[PDB]
Amino acid sequence: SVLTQPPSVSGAPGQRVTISCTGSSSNIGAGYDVHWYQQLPGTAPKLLIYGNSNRPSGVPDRFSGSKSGTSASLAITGLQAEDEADYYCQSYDSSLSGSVFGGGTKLTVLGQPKAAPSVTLFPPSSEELQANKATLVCLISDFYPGAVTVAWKADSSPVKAGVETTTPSKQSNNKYAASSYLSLTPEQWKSHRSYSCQVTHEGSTVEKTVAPT
Amino acid sequence: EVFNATRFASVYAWNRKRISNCVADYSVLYNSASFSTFKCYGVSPTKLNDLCFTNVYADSFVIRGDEVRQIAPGQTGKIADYNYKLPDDFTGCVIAWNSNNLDSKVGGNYNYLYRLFRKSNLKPFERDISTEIYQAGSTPCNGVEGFNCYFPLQSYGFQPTNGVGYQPYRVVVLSFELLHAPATVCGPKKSTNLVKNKCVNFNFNGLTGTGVLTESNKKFLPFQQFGRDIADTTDAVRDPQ
Amino acid sequence: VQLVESGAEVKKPGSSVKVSCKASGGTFSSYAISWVRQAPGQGLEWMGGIIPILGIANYAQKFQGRVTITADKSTSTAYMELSSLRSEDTAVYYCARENGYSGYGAAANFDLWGRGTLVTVSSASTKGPSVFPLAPSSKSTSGGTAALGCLVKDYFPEPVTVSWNSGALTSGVHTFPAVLQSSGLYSLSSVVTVPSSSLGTQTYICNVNHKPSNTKVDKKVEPKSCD
Amino acid sequence: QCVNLTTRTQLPPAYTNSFTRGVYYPDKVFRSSVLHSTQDLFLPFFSNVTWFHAIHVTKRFDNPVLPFNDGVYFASTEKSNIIRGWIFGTTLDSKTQSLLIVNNATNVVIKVCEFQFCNDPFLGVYYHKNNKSWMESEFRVYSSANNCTFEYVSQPFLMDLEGKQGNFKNLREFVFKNIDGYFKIYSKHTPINLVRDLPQGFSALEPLVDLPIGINITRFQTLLALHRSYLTPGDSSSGWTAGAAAYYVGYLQPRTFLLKYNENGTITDAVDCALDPLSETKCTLKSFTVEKGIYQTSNFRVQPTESIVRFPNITNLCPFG
Ligand SMILES: *[C@@H]1O[C@H](CO)[C@@H](O)[C@H](O)[C@H]1NC(C)=O
Ligand SMILES: *[C@@H]1O[C@H](CO)[C@@H](O)[C@H](O)[C@H]1NC(C)=O
Ligand SMILES: *[C@@H]1O[C@H](CO)[C@@H](O)[C@H](O)[C@H]1NC(C)=O
Repeated sequence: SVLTQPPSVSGAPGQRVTISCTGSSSNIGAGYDVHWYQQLPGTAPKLLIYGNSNRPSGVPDRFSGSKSGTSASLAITGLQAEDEADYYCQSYDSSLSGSVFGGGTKLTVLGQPKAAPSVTLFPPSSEELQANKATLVCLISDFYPGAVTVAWKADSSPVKAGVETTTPSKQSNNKYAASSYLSLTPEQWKSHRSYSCQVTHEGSTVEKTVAPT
Repeated sequence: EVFNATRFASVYAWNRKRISNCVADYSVLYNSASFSTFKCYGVSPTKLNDLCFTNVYADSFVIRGDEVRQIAPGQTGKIADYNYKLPDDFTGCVIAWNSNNLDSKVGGNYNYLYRLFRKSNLKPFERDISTEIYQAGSTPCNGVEGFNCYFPLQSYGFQPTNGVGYQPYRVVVLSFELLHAPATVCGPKKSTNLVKNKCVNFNFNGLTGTGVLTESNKKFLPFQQFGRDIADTTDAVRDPQ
Repeated sequence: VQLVESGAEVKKPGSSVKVSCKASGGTFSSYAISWVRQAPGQGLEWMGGIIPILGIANYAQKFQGRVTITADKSTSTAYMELSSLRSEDTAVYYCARENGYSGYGAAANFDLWGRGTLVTVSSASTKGPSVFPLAPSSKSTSGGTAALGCLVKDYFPEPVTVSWNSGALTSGVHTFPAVLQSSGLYSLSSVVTVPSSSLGTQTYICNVNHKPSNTKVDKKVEPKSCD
Repeated sequence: QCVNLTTRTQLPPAYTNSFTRGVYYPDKVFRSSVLHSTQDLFLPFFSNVTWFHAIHVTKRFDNPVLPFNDGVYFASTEKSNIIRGWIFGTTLDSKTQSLLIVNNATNVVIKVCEFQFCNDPFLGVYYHKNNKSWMESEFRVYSSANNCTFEYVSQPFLMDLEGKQGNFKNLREFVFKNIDGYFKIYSKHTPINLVRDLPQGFSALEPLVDLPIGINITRFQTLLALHRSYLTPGDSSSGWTAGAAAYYVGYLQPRTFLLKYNENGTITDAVDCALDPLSETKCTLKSFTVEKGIYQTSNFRVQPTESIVRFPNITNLCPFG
């Protein structure tokens, strides 16, 4: 709302990375103290530094907070393996009559090399046809990273209805896997000749088709 | 919105507003005929628009009717020493008025708070939001409503059916800052009556000339303000009105 | 200390939600307790803060009079009531603690937080789930490894787990996450990899546990005969 | 963020001649039917000016860091709005108060702050497949910024993002001056039908807004924008396109100029006093027409190039060795 933040920032593991929070002259520039928090995706956020002058118990001394007039700054030294979270700037605003947070910056490395994907197409079974629905599944597994564009075709036109893509999760052998469904009806399932799932991964296009008859 | 809002704040955490890169007129705050008390120390109430400063710090909170005399430099009590201290060099300007029909309701409106107990004195222009239990005795109590431990923050008794000296009074203070900086928020001569065809004296931001103001027939380009002639005399000034 | 909150909870679009905030030990009846929310897509908002000693409410101007937070001194717990839910209430709330101090700033900080309460609301409420068997064909199996499993369709709500032979199968299992649908529903998948020599001797049975619906469907998997 | 380029074959800049260019309003007052002279930073006529190309058909892309002097003259025969904005600074390492006056497709942003200027900041226009319109997506001008004070938003201006290879139809002139810390911008659009060798026409330049920044500027650099169509692979290493543009960079010299004012009050002619003896006669006499006769313009003083000081003939060495 009244507090804006950059969407993303780049840094190197070993240099100094600085961030800024800019607002108005009534919440941060009026004289109120700022509070920085860390939002880790998978646990509750904790307190890092309050007032930009004291150090709580349990936090390292690598975080440095300062207030340069109407803007606050946070500087860190060294990127460890725990900085894959979001940083927010929180200040007490008088116009909103309460505390308001910022936008949030993402600072996580990609670390996602390329690999070769492998798809499998499974037609619906016989018990699923009497349920007045047709779920055409499209499983992709053993690929890296998890950024696959899923498209469907029926040998005469691309399918732009009922298309869904799931987010891939990490496997036990450092791979990704996902599945794509197609909500259809059994009335038109036997009328068409075939169905297919087309995906791409860095130009690699693998095609697999089935036949209902 | 600082004056007219849906609700206000308390005295242990009050609203702090800064006026920067703005221009205002203090003439509409004097002829309102709606304020109860009006005190303005350090500068006369009618000659403060000509002299202007660097910054304007305005704080807004609520207070009872019997404590409006405590907002002044040079006295002791319960509110003016534990919530907001007034220094000796206080050139502020306090404005108070009654709006008992908005910040109170039937059954007991206790939404605003105040601090009653404190360990020692505090520096002026400092906010205190400490919710720690003030220990009176010599033994620690570890946050319990037992003996020798009392909570400093207590509730109000605002009721709209009260008298005059105990109603919620909306009090605001307008303080000025004097540092090594040019004038920002300022009061400039407003706008008098436009007169023409008489032997008048004007000051249009670049000169003080005495003469008449006749209606010309030539239109100037929309980027100039003055105008010279063949004999090198500024005899054409565009009116900024 | 530590603050314990409830787990996941789902409700109806226009009904009331009832969550709680538990405190382990003390230091709860002396400091203010607020509620901070967080939604994926936008920043973090702040509804209001409640003092437990005097029992005085303090909300914000951005939130209207639709949420009420109460406190209790006998068991040191706090409750949250919110009715007339909307489509943007899919977020998580946190039970935070405030510790004031002195200084020129004097801003409210959140030193102690809670666990988290996932409160999501949408259409397509809880109904009976339908699971379907999947069998490999003669064309889908070219070597000595076959792929088969069970698909769960029209299930609600999260979370639902899938076990293979009551947990007797560990190597080769893979659980796929859910996905939002156009109707507001989810669908997952679970496939395994077994040698082709065990398809005629040992059977594979999927068992689904849906603790919010109390439905346990035990179905059979058989290979197709025509291909 | 910014990326680096790849070494390729470029084209050297040429030197052309100006023809009655670099005339603006020297004050903010009105003048009519008067021949008055002033001492301001103007451009001498028939002077040697630099010429830089921006056409693709090859791969001409030169944006050097030129030193900013007291008053510059930036004239561009813009057709499809390729040049977006300009930057200013001294060292460009987030140490001084750099300037950023850019003209985007939404609004003009004049932000004097401490942005991290890279080696070559440039705008990027990507062509969408489903949408048949040129949209800007690669916003690579700076990395980040920590804290600054000045921030101003100008009036909105609509720009065309589609670049062609045809002839130019408009001409835009920009004058940036810095006196007593105040920044001046003189801009006026003038339609013309020419590619090179600017005509001998006359056109004044009116200012829009004065910026009291109160800092010193010694270097300046212009920004160029490229297009990403389906003919190029889309990488900023060796394959790109820039359309067709031509901008002139001139340095204003402190020379007095005689201006002409009609009944309307606009500038009609300009007469120098340090370029031609014929023009020196007209401004010294304060008349645009000269009859027969002899006049005196200035004096001729020969400056000494040597300075000798010889007090003794030979220093007689007393016995000390
Ligand atoms: C001053 O305000 C009047 C009316 O609001 C307007 O007509 C006039 O153009 C303004 N003068 C300026 C903007 O210089
Ligand atoms: C300049 O103004 C005069 C009258 O003020 C007018 O007659 C003349 O046409 C104008 N010249 C232009 C608009 O070029
Ligand atoms: C300086 O010395 C030269 C040679 O030693 C001599 O010829 C000359 O007369 C001297 N000048 C004097 C003594 O003023």
